[PDB]
Amino acid sequence: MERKISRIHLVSEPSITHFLQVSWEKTLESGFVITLTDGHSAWTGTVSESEISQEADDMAMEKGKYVGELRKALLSVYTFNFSKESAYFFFEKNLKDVSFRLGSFNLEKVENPAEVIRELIAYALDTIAENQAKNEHLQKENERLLRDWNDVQGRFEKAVSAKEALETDLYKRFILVLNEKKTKIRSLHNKLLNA
Amino acid sequence: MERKISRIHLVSEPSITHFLQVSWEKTLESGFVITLTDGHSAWTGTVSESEISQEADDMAMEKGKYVGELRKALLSADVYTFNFSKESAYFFFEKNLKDVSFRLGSFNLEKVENPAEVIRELIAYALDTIAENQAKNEHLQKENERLLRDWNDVQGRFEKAVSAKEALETDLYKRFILVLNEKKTKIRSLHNKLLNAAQEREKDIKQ
Amino acid sequence: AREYDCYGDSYFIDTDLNQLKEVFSGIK
Repeated sequence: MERKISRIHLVSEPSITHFLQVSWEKTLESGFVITLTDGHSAWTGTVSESEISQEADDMAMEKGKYVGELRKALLSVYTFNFSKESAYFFFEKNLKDVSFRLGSFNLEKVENPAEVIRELIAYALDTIAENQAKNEHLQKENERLLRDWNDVQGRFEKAVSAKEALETDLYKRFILVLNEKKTKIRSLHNKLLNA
Repeated sequence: MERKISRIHLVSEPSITHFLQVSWEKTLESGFVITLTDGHSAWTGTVSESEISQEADDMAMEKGKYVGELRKALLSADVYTFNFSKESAYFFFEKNLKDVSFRLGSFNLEKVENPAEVIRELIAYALDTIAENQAKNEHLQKENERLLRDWNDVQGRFEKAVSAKEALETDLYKRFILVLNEKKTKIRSLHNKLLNAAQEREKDIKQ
Repeated sequence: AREYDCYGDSYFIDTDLNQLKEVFSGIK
């Protein structure tokens, strides 16, 4: 089960910052839970796989294309509106010279906000913990690879410089062995001239 | 300007979890602000630098050694306990040693007028932190992928240099073998001609 | 008469890859 917590601004309260928390399993397509909080109260809503695809029909959009717009708008120009009196939440998209309602939810005021706010904060701290650990693991691999690279690069340097010393070093030896054969040939010729 | 947000368990409320937010500038030693929240209310307190120096003296501890205790206890073999009374707003913690525990710290917090503002800012700080981290892990993931390739690249470059050496080595030796063995043909020939001549002289001596 | 030269290469018997490498390495 995954979740995203975004910071948003409501049209009717540009002053205060609100938090939108969206949670789901696998994909938003199979339904999700959305929670709105101002750090004091909290409003929740559940959107079933049934409702989502129902919305994808009323629009005439592929369930895929429609879920795509929600991902861009809810998981973070998008505009958000909320009425604390009706608990009705809706957001719109704003393009060049036009804007249009993109969706809405009837949220319900939560009975124990503190519990919700405490779980949200707890999640954020766990996430900070997990992310800091990964930052360490990847930081060391970055180090291992750095070293491993230098190693091989050294091997390369040494190998190429050896392929460039070969011809010259093997040829001297060849001349040495060869000269010995020649000397033996000379002495034998010499000895055959003896008799 | 730093801060640490930790979760803690109060003895008088083992059921619910609370959060502690400590923030300072440079070091704890110069002073810090502490905030306690349960997700609905928030209590805040301040500890000045002089207050810390004095408390250390009253506890018969070397100052830095005292601040070290505060770090381990407030900024997350060392067992600490925390207590808080909503009725007095008094917050205190003790370090539990073997059969002997002792007051490590005590603060008279004040219930905040704007809990929501405080909670929102805290959550906001956490989300910003989660954000800064992801960016960093992404920057490191790319640097990881770049090195995985840069190694594979030179690794091949290596194998090729080595393979090229072996091909050149055998190539040289092959030419050498031919020339050397041609001379050995001459030597064997001359050698045997000399023996023949030796046996010839021996026949002349025997008859 | 000697069979080998100061480096270990035969004056009489042909050589090959394996044998010459041995002779060369012996030369420093």
